[PDB]
Amino acid sequence: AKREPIHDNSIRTEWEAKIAKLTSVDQATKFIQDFRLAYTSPFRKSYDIDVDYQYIERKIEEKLSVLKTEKLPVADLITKATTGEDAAAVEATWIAKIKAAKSKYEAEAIHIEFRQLYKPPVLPVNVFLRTDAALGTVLMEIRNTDYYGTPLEGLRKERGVKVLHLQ
Amino acid sequence: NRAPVGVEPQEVHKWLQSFNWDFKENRTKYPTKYHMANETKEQFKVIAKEYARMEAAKDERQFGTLLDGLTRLGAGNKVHPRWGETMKVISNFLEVGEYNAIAASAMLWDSATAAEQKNGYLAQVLDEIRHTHQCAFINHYYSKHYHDPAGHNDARRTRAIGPLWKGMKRVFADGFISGDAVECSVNLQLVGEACFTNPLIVAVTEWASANGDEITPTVFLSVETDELRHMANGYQTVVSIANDPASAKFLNTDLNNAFWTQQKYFTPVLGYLFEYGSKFKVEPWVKTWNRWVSEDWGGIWIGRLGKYGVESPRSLRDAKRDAYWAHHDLALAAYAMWPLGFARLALPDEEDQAWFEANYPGWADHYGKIFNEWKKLGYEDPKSGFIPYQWLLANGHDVYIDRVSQVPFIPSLAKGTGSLRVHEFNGKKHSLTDDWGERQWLIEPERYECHNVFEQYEGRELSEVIAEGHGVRSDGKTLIAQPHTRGDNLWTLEDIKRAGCVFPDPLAKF
Amino acid sequence: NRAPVGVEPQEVHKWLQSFNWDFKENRTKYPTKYHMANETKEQFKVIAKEYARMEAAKDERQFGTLLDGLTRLGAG
Amino acid sequence: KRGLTDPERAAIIAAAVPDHALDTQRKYHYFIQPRWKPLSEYEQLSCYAQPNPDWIAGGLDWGDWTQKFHGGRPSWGNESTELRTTDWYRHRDPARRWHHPYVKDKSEEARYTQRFLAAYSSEGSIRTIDPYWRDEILNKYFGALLYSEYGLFNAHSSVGRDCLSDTIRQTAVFAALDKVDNAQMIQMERLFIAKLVPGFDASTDVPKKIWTTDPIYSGARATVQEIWQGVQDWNEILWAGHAVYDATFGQFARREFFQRLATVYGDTLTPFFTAQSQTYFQTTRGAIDDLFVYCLANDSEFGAHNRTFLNAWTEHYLASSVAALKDFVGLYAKVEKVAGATDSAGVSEALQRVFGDWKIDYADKIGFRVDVDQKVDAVLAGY
Amino acid sequence: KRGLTDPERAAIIAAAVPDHALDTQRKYHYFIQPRWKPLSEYEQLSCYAQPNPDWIAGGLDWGDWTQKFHGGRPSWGNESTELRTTDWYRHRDPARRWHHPYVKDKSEEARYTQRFLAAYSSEGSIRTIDPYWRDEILNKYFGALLYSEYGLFNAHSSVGRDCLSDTIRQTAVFAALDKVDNAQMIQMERLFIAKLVPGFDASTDVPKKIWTTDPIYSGARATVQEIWQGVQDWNEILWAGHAVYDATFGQFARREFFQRLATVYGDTLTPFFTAQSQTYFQTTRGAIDDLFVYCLANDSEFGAHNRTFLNAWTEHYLASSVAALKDFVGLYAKVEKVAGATDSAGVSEALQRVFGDWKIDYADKIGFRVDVDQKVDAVLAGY
Ligand SMILES: [Fe+3]
Ligand SMILES: [Fe+3]
Repeated sequence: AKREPIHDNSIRTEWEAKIAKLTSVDQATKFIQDFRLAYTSPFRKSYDIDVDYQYIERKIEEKLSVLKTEKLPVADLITKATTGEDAAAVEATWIAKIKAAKSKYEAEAIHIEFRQLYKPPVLPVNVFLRTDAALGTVLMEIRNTDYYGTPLEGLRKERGVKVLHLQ
Repeated sequence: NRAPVGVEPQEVHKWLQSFNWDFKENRTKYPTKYHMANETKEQFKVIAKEYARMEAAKDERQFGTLLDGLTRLGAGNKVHPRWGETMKVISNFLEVGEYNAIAASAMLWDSATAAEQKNGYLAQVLDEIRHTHQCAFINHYYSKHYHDPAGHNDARRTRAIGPLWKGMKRVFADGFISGDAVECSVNLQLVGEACFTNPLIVAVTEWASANGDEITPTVFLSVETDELRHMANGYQTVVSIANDPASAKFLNTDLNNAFWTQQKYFTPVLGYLFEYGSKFKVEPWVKTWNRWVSEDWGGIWIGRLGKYGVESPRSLRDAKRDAYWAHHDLALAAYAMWPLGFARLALPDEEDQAWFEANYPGWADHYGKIFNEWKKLGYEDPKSGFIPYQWLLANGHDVYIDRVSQVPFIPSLAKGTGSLRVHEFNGKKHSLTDDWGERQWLIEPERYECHNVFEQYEGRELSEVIAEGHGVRSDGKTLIAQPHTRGDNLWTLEDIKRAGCVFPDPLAKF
Repeated sequence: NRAPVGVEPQEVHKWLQSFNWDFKENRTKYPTKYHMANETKEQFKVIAKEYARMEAAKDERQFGTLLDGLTRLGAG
Repeated sequence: KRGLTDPERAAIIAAAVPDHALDTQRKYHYFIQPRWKPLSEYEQLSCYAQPNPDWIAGGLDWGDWTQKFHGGRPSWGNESTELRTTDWYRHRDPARRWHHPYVKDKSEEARYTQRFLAAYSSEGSIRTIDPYWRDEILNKYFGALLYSEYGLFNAHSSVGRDCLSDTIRQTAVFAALDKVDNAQMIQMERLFIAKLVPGFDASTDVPKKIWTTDPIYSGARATVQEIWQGVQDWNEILWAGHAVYDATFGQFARREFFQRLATVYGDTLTPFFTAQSQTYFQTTRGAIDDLFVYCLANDSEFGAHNRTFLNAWTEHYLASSVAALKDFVGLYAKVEKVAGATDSAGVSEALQRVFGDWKIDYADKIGFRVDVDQKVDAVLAGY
Repeated sequence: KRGLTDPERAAIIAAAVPDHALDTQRKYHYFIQPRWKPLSEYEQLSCYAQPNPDWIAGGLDWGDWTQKFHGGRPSWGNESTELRTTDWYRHRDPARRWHHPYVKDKSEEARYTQRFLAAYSSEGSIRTIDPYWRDEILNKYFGALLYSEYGLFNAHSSVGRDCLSDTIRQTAVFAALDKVDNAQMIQMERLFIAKLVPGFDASTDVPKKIWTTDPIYSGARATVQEIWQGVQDWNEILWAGHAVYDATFGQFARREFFQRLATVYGDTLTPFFTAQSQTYFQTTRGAIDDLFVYCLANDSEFGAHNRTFLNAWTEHYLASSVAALKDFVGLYAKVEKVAGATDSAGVSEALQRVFGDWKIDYADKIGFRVDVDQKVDAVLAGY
């Protein structure tokens, strides 16, 4: 394949044009959530825009944030997620989910999906960071228990990778 | 009572533990598996005014020597070119480690519950700001007085072009601040500083003076005087969590991962900078590595921690096995991809080759043969249209980037111990190069999604990548990087373009 | 008026000539054939604090070079 | 053998050095946009040390970080604060402090302080201090104020880790060290007095008990606890901490109460210590002002967006600070009445100064409407 | 070509240098008798720089001077003072000040002072100073005190020329510079206030008129004129100037009046300036004490002889200083009465402190009998 320049290219430009069309908080929230579910994390649906997704994500974030300050009452900025949920409720729901996880594989998908769905500007920053921290703590405890117990061959199977080459 | 009295710093320090107070929310904001004990004490009784007094006195001596004495002696241009070029890399790469150590020490300050422990970390936060400005100062001084300011004057932007920078960011930037605070602390203080930075700062001054550089010894000898406090901070991190049952379960795993992390980049990169970036040699890297890592750190430093349940890292054996050829393996990659750097390189001359072969029996038959072939093919000559990276591709000697450590690996030419593993996961291919990092990626794929230079530059011609990244001198066309340290026959963008080198996707073959 | 202001040495120096005062015995104690004029001005507007500041800065560079650099070089 | 002085190596080295410069650009990091006329050494040494990628406004690097937290939190990211800007590197401390000038200045203060104390004790000037002011107000209540400074210092731990650029990080850390320095100077004053006055207890037991249980500091302690541990947005912490809480409650306590009254009760010692805390406050203010007003509130693209959050935070923390001042003025009931100073008229004018200065220095700059007389009455209700 | 770095000269030089040291005594001026445990750098750099012959006690040289004044006055001679000693080099400044530490310390003070002023003006703290104290007492009378400091500075001109040893000369010159620094700091304070308060006149016209014509400073001006121009014995000048006049009148004016009262009238500025003058006074005192008490009054051979003159001078200058304080207390009639401070009881205690400290610090050391209560009454007659 052939990559365009790093910082200014047609992919980034095309997306900035789509983002400019966003006129409401609920439309921009759906947009950012779909974007994050489709293009971010190891469980993303597509690696097509792998080299540009982070910059594009930043641009959607800027749009949503501005739409929030222009259209939402100040109180909402502090206590609600842009989905309309109460921020404290989102926090409690996700800590409960991870606490019910029975393996590191279930725990990891819960932490990753929380970030894809609620990363600021969807959820207020203070609530997001303390929730993200609580989730991380649980994920590490599960993952770091008997870290070297499973041989590589087993870990590869559990992860589900397609081994293309072993030297 | 009119006797003249004052108040000594230790008098005030005695009351510091009492400055913190209890409240429900008084707990660290960062995710961690551990709990630092609230009665932890610090080793150095330093207060804010005394810290400033101590440091300012050292600065006056340092800056006096540089701005007055050495400048009068014209010392800035009495450095061997090979070393003056190496300093563009060493000073700026170390700069990021000092800079990120500021943020790391702040995180640990947040993590501690005891006022004294927080205070020990705070002193390090300030020291790391001091070192960031000292590394900057070395390059700033070189920019004013050395014959080649390019690269010494813009590395904060030109370092982004090349692959070597990506690895440095893992060990001395991301590794210091991204993870459980205790994991970061082990990367930073227990391994990073106690094992590598402390002896490294000193070693650099030796190599520097041997090569005519008196600037670096002036600054680094000063940086060294602060380092003890930092190693003490690492020690206290362990003591503070020793009675937490979590440390019995997790500490040795975090320590082993951090040790592997740090050694993976420094084992090959430091030996490469020292042996290939200097004219006058002080001692072979294999001997230095064994003294620093196996003897001093592994034996004395880690040994003292045994009482707290710290064990010598499980991967030490593997690292040791790799500490003989890894920097030579790395040198192939670094010389082959010289246009992506920001320093001028020199192929080993007849004298260097004799020294390599005498210290690493078998070097001449493997690496020397390849370097000599590159020289013959026109490595140093702008009119040759020859870039060794192309030679590697044509001859089937593919270069891969470890998804975890970002360190380059050439399986077909390597004498070190890595081994290639290529996996496809969720539609994306990943190359791993060792068992320790493969485990990290398999268990924590979301922590390791770093784009590599082939993914970013795929299908692009080399000169376009260099121009876009500002990898040129003030004339706008002569490259900062060069394959020789002479004053004439410097390569330009047009000379690079002539080679027609286009970046492939190395995993497209699997 | 809360603008940050200080007082420069020349501002204080401007008033120095006015520090001396007239009195019968105000004359030199040393034997001399001459009389130095009382309205003589000086070329450098230096005050005690500024003198110390100027000199201390020079000393730091000098002693840094000697005690640190040259000593490390065995220049002695 | 040192290559500079060894005759043979120096000769070999001289042979290798070209007789001409390979480039003429000798200005270290010449591409940094200068804030002032020419690039300053402060900018050269500080700017772009932070390796930010292009997806964090103003970064020159690219790609994702090499190692992230478990779950995916980036080493540094946009999720760390609500505020937005076109360039996180824009901030400049007006005092241009890189590490060297910072420790140089504080070192001057450290050494002069000890000469001053040795002479002050030889002078015997403690002899004329009002003993009540000394024993009950200074020892206990000034002593308790060290905890507020200490809580503000601690509030910077997460800021030091999370902020998005090098100039900001420097500003934040120096601000932190100055706060803990203030706490240690208060304790140093108390220990010094104990050496002069037999029976004076310099232990922190009482001051700690007052900070944690006395109604006078209840509101201040609640606000400091919130700023320190209740939030993580690093811009909110700096704004709330320095521009709201410390600029109102802190300025009132340090300047309007302990410094001003020390010069009503014959205390020739304390003003030497508050001279430092007040000089540190003003230096910190210049930097905080640059970050929030010039850089953020006036960002060409996000100024209005940022003012929205700055106004929301100000409303919340100003209410907390007014409540804290409301509790604190209960301290006037324990001091000797002095017209124009500790009486209702005196306190009222002290409050107009604090709120009136705050309005000009901060509020008017971000468009926050404030009725100074109402805030004065709100606090006077606690008098 | 520099012989240190030029390969060929360095090689030639290396050949000429012996491979062993020609002596092992590396201590600069190892023969100086140390005052403390080991020789200090202060002693090494200062002692015996003065080339005195054996006919001037303690000198190591010999013979007459090479050129003398017309008539025969020696370059330095025994005729310069009444006091005698077995060794003029014995004096040691307890602070061990050679030039470098002296300017280093003052430089700290110079730079911190300017940071303090920029912040003080930003703070607006001048707003609470009593305007009468500011306009009538501070501006005029504090302003006039600069002339006393300036006259004491000038008194050192002949001392600088005539004194008999290097350590003494250093002590005397540093003492002088500190006196003129005090005068300039008073003027700096007045100029600073003029920038803050419109209409405040910082010109020295009024202060000069007060120093020369106001009865309040008549006795002080007479004494300073006498010490400066009425005598030439250099030991008499130092003793009278620092140990009698400045230790009584000066300490009273600076510490008991302007500094103490500034902290009764809400003046948060002046104490920053007197903190310096008072630190300089105590440092100077340590040196003056060493010269007169340890060296001269306790000389094993001439102690009694010297105490005879020291007692005679003290009687004379103390009478002048009491008269000066008598005139000066007339200033209390122009300030607001404040019990314990400006009232008869307040002034009386301020006087017991000054005379009581003086008795312990100086009088008792040279055997001068003094009745403190009588001196307090002598001055109170002017109240
Ligand atoms: Fe460091
Ligand atoms: Fe360090």
